Amino acid sequence: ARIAGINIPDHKHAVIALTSIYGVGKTRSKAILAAAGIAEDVKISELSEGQIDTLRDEVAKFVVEGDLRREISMSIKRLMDLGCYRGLRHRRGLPVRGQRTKTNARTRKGPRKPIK
Amino acid sequence: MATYYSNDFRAGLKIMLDGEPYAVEASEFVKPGKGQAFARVKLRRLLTGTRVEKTFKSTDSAEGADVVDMNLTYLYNDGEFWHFMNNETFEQLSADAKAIGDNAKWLLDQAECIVTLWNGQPISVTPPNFVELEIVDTDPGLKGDTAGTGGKPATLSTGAVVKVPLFVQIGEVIKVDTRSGEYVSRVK
Amino acid sequence: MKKDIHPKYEEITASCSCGNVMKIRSTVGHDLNLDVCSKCHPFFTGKQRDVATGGRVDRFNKRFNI
Amino acid sequence: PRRRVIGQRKILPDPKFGSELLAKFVNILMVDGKKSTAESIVYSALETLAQRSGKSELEAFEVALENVRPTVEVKSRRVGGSTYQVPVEVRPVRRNALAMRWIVEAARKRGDKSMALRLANELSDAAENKGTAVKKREDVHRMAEANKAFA
RNA sequence: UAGUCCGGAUUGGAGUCUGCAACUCGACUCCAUGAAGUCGGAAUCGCUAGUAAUCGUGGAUCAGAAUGCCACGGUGAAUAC
RNA sequence: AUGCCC
RNA sequence: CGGCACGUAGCGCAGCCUGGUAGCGCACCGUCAUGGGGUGUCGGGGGUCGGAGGUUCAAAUCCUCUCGUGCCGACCA
Ligand SMILES: [Mg+2]
Ligand SMILES: [Mg+2]
Ligand SMILES: [Mg+2]
Ligand SMILES: [Mg+2]
Ligand SMILES: [Mg+2]
Ligand SMILES: [Mg+2]
Ligand SMILES: [Mg+2]
Ligand SMILES: [Mg+2]
Ligand SMILES: [Mg+2]
Repeated sequence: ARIAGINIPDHKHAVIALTSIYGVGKTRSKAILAAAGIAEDVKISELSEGQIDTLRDEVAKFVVEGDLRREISMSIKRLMDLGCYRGLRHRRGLPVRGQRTKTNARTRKGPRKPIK
Repeated sequence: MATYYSNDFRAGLKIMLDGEPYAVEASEFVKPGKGQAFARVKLRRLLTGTRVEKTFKSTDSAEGADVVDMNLTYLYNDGEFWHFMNNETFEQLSADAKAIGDNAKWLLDQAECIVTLWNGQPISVTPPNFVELEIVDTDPGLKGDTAGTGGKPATLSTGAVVKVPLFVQIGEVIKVDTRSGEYVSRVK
Repeated sequence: MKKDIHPKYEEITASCSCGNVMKIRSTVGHDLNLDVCSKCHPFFTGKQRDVATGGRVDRFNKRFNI
Repeated sequence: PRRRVIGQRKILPDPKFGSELLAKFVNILMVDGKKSTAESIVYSALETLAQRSGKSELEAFEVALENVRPTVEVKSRRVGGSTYQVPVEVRPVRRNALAMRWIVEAARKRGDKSMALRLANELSDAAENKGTAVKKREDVHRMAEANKAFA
């Protein structure tokens, strides 16, 4: 109920529980439970502490929140500092993968801002 | 127990003359040449709310009265008494039917209403600008052949009636302004 | 130290996954099942995987070359 | 509609009990043309209700209907400046149909876990004269007995 | 019964393919990320039966590039006083 | 019951 | 000259008494209704109080001095 620095819920199954980490989706958690030999239908309550330490070793074999956010922001900032096209798009808060902006950019532009 | 002179009171003050409370809405002091100066005051009879005008000679006027107005949160009307609780003195301040003049229809509950009480008895109630009420009796909004503005009368939870557009049905809380008595919104 | 006013402060043994037990006074009441302590925290052998610089030209001429 | 009155189509009865009105019911419950899932849901709810009620699911269903089934309802007319509420009788097929519709709508609104359980609760409460369904029936009778003066 | 094992937007990294050439500006895949959204105001649209609703499949155009368009079936209603 | 003008 | 009564959103007014929230109508913006305009319906945004200095924990409010305005009479010889 504590892994890689974050607290993991107890009432839910092990795969979903492990997904509660930043850097572990469903397939990643399936891989974790496989490598550790822990089933998927087991909830975090009713595990050996040792089992939990094994999970800790596996997730350590992966990359999670601290280093992950570090490298994400580092790449983003490398873009924004080069000033390449993706960089400028990040800077101005517009879609980067090439979507249209004549409408439907609400995720990158937040809510709409009326004229004043 | 303070007596006020005519050339003393400017707007706002509350007077007690003739055993009826008054309140100066406006007063212009005149000091003619070769005459005794005086003041044309516009009084507000704090009992019926009807204005009366007086010219008071520089000589004398009258004592002030216990006319105090402050927010009191409406509690409940049981029978004929409209209770309140000061937010800060928490007093079971009670008025009566005369004191509530046709503001009842605008009064619901938990409503902070500025009231004027004279010598520990409220003589008047001012309902808040807007009040959220719920319609309880309204025929449907059947558009039919209307080619124009129209509207719809609607009985409210306090007995009050007001015109509402067409779509509000029953169970809708409509914001109505106590001053005019008219619809403002549907309270979503 | 007043008498009644403070919570109970007793000796508690705390066991880590580094395999060491930390006997210490504390207020948790019960014992302690600890996961990561000072001597096992990746603070000495983590300052390179934690910084993760890398190099674009190296990655490139790895992916392909002349 | 306007030109020529027209006959109603035939519906085949349900498998389990073979009752036309029960087959109508599955239909009303049905959504997206998922007749199979609708049948499953109504059958499970009927089982639950039969167990809670003792007597067989048919008389259970029917007493629920006997409680929710209205007899008079109102239709607006807009005579002049004011709109009206004309109280008109309900023909038997109509009362059956909208009784079922009110029941299933109550169920859909209810806040239980699964639809079978919602429907079970609704049919039970209707049989015992409770719930939003019979509340709606009461409101409709009440609007009619308010606007009785019209005919 | 949770903003969730709902929702998939956005974004990072790594690739496949067509194509002289995917930066502006393709589609697609894997890992991670997990917004808004809890049924939508006034207002408004389609539908009378194999219809509405719902689910998939194909074609044209075309190297690549469809939630569009044109077709095909599967299940399959309510109601019309 | 309301319904003005191009 | 004083007394006096003001100065608050684009305009008209509240609030100030009794310091701790600046509101109310019109206007303004975006839909909707309409063949189109208007009426109408549904949504929204707007100033933070003429200016300066003090009382205070805190000033649109209480003080004081200014400035722009209104009304007042400035008489008996
Ligand atoms: Mg994924
Ligand atoms: Mg595109
Ligand atoms: Mg009842
Ligand atoms: Mg109901
Ligand atoms: Mg949300
Ligand atoms: Mg939900
Ligand atoms: Mg037809
Ligand atoms: Mg399709
Ligand atoms: Mg004209």
